[PDB]
Amino acid sequence: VLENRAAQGNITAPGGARRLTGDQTAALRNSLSDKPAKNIILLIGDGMGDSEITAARNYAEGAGGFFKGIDALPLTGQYTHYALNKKTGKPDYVTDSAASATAWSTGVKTYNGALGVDIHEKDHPTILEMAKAAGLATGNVSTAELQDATPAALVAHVTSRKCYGPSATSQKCPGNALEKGGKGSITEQLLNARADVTLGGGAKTFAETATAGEWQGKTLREEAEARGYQLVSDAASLNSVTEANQQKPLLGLFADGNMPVRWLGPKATYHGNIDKPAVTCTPNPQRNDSVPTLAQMTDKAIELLSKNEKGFFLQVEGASIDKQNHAANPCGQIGETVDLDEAVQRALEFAKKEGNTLVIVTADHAHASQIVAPDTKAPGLTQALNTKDGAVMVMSYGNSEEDSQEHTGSQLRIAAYGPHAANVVGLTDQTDLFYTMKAALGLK
Amino acid sequence: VLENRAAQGNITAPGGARRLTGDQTAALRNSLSDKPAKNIILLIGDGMGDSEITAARNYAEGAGGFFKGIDALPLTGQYTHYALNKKTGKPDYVTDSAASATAWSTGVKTYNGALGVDIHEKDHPTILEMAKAAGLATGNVSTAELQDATPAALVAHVTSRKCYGPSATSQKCPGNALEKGGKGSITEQLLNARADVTLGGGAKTFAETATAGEWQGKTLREEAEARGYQLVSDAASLNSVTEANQQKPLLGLFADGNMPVRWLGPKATYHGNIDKPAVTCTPNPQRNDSVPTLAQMTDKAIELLSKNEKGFFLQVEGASIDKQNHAANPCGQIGETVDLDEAVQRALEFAKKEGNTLVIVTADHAHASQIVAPDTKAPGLTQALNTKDGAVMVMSYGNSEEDSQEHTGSQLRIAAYGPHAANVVGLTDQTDLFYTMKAALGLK
Ligand SMILES: [Mg+2]
Ligand SMILES: [Mg+2]
Ligand SMILES: [Zn+2]
Ligand SMILES: [Zn+2]
Ligand SMILES: [Zn+2]
Ligand SMILES: [Zn+2]
Repeated sequence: VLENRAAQGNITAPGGARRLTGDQTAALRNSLSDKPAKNIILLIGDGMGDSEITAARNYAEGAGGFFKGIDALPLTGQYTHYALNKKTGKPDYVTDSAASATAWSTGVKTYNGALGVDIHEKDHPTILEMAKAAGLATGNVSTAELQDATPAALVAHVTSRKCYGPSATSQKCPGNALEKGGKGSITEQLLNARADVTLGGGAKTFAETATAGEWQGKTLREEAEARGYQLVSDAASLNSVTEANQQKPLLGLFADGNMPVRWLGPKATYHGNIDKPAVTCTPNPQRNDSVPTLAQMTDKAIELLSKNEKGFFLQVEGASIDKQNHAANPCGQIGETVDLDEAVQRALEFAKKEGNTLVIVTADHAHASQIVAPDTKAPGLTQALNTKDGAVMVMSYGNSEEDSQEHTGSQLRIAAYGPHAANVVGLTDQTDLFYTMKAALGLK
Repeated sequence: VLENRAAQGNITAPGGARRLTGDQTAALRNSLSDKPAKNIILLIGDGMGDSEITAARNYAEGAGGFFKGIDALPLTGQYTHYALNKKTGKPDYVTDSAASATAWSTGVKTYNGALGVDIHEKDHPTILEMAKAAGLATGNVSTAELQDATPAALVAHVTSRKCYGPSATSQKCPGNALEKGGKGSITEQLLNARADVTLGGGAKTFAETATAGEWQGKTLREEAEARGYQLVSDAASLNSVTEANQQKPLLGLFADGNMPVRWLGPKATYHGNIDKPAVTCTPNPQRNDSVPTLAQMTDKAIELLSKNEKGFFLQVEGASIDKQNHAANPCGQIGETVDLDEAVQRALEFAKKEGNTLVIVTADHAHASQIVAPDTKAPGLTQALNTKDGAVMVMSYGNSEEDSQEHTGSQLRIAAYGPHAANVVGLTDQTDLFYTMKAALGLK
C-alpha cells in the first residue's frame, strides 16, 4: 500500500523505472479491514478502461508518472460488465451505460438501455434508495445531464434510458408515463427520489410540464421549488449553500445539457498521426469559470453530506471521458480523465482523514481508444500528441466506420480504499459491487 | 482470495451473476505472506491483455464463467510496460516483445528489439542467470521458437532480437558475433547459459554451424550433444527423461519454427461480422499428436526441476496468443489462451501442494483485439463467433492497414499466488517484477 507509485528515478538506469520502494506485504495487510464503512464514495469514470487511464497518465504525468488520485487506491482487481439480451436472456458482451449502471446500483444484470429494471421490466431498488431508507445522506454528482444513464440509474426505474421527461416517456415508456399510472419520467422520478445532494447538467428537461398528478401543468423546475428544493446554477451560488437534507435538498443544474469539457483539441482523423502534426491540448475557451469543476462539486457534496451523523453514500461521475471517446477526441477524453483524478484526490483526502470511508474508482465499461506506435498506419482515426515526457504518443480509434466510436467488452480495473475494499480484489462482476456496498454500509 | 469465481446462478436474476460468495477480507489476509519463496513459476501470455483474457473466457467458458487457472490467482494489479527510445532515452509508449521481456528479467528498461542489454547496449544479468549462480534449478519453456524474444531474454544479451544464429548475428549483431569476440548469437548464448530445462520450438537454427570457437564447423545441434545436453523432439521422448541438471541438461526441440496452434478458424475480414456467418473454432487437424502441449511441457518441467533441493525458477510462455493476434485470427488466439490456462492450472496445483511457490501470470504488453457489438460496422478486420453461451461475440482488429495487427500500450493485468504475491497489487512497473522475484528468492 503505497501513496507514491511514480518511477523511482532515471528510467534508463537499473531500477530507475520501479514504482515500488519496498515490500508491500505488511502495508497491504494493514489496509485490509472488515469493520463497517460509515460512508461510501463511488467514483465512475464513464468509459474509462485501463487503456484510457494509461493514455491520460502518459500524456499528463508522463509514462513513469502517477495519478495522485486515480492510481493511489491500494486494492485492485478486474471486473466484468456484460449485459443481457432482453429477448433470450443470454449475455450481450458489450454493455451500454444504462445496463451497467443498473448492475452496480441494483445488483441485477439487465438489457442495454434499461434503467433500474431487470429483463422482465420489473423494478428493483437502487443502493441510493436503500441508503436513504436507512437514514443515510445521499448524493449524486455528474458532469453529464442528470437524466443521462449513469446518474439516472440511482433514482429512476424506466424501460428505456431515452425517457428523460414527460413528453419522451409518454412515447417511449408508456408504461412508466405518469398519465398512464406509471412512476414517471426520469426527471420526475429524480424529483421523487429526493437525494440530499444532486448536481450536474440537464436543466433543459426541467422546462417540460407534468401531464398528470399533483404538479400537473407546472414545469418540472417549478415542481422542484414547490417541493422544497434549493436550486443553484453556478459556482458562486453552490458555494453559498450551507446545508442540504430531507427538508432542504440541493439541486444544481449547471448546463442545459452536458457540462463543457475542460480541454480542447482537434478530432482524430484518418492517417492523422502521419499527415497531421502532433497536438498539445489547451484549455476549452467555451467553458466558463462560473461552471463548477467535478472536484468542486465533489468537495461541496462531501461537506454537506458529511453533516449527517448516520453516514452518507455519494456517487460521482466523470461523464465525458466516454463522450469524447465516442467523438474520437483525445484532448477532450484525456482532460476529462484528469478532471476525474482531481475529484478522486478530494475523495481520498477525506477518506484518509475520516477513516471509515470506502472509496471505489472504476468504470461502467471499456471503450475504443488504443495507444499505438508513432508510425502506425491504421484504418481508423488517429492523432499524435506531445506528452509530458516530451515524446509523441499516438492514439487510435478503429472500431467504427460511423461517426461514433464504440464501447468494448474487455474486463477493466476496479480499485478501492477503506473498509471492505478487499472485495474488489481478483476477478469480480459489476453486480458484486452492489453487494459489496450494501454489506459495507450494513444496508442489508 | 477465492478459488471459484464463476457466476453464482441465474444471471438474469438478482445476485445471480455474482462471482463472490462472501466477504474476502479474511481470505485475502491469509493469502498475504512475506515468507521466502523457494520456487518461482512465471507464466507469460504473450500479448495477453485484459481484452484477450475476456474474449477467450467469453468464448470458452461463457461470460459468467471463469478460467480455473488464469482467473484463480487472488492478488491482482495492473502494470506498465512502456519501452524507451534508443536515441532520446525518452519513453516509447508501445513496447515490443524483446524490450518488455528484458525489463522483467533484468530490471532495466530498454529499446524495442533489445535482449538483455540497456539502451547503451551494455548487458545486465537476467533472473535466470542469477538463479543458476545461487544454485537453483532453472527452466525456460515456450511454444515459440527458443530464439524468439520472450524465452531468449532469459539467456541472451544481444543488440537485436533478430540475431538468432551465427549467420544473422554476423550481419546484425557484429559486436556479439563469436568470430568478432562477442558472446555469440541467441542460440549459442542459450547453449552457453545451460539452463536445466529448455523446451520449445526453433529447431531450424540448430541446423546452423558455428563460425568460430571450439565447435566451429559443427551444427548447433551437434554442439548441444557434444556439450552433454539430452535432446528430445516429441512427447514420448520427453516423457522418458528422468532427470535434468547441470551435467544432464534437457533441451527439447518440438518444431522447426514455432509449435503448431491448438485451434483452427478463419482469419477476420473486412465486415466479416456482417458478411460472413458466426464461426465455431475446431481443433487443428494438422497438429501432430506427438507434439506436447504447453501444460505437458510445464508439468514435465516442474517434475524434473523440483528434484533440486535449493529450489527452482521456471518461465513458461504461451507464445502464440500474440502471434495469432497479429494475424487477426480469433480462433488461433483464443485457443492459445485456453492452452495457457491449462499450464497455469498445473502451476497452481503444484504451488498449493508445495506451499512455498510464487506463481505469477501476466503478459508482456497489450494487443489489438477488441470485443465489439454484433452489428458493428468497423474499418478493420472483424469476425463473429459462437460462444459457449450460445450467443454471438464479435472481435475486432482495427489498428493496422498492414498485414499485421499491432501491440497497444495499455497497462494490463498481473496476478499472483504464493509468498510475496502482494508485490503485484496496485499500480507497478514491469521492471518491479524483476525485483519482486529477486527478493522473493533472496537472490539479492
Ligand atoms: Mg455516464
Ligand atoms: Mg513471445
Ligand atoms: Zn458508459
Ligand atoms: Zn458511451
Ligand atoms: Zn510480445
Ligand atoms: Zn507481437
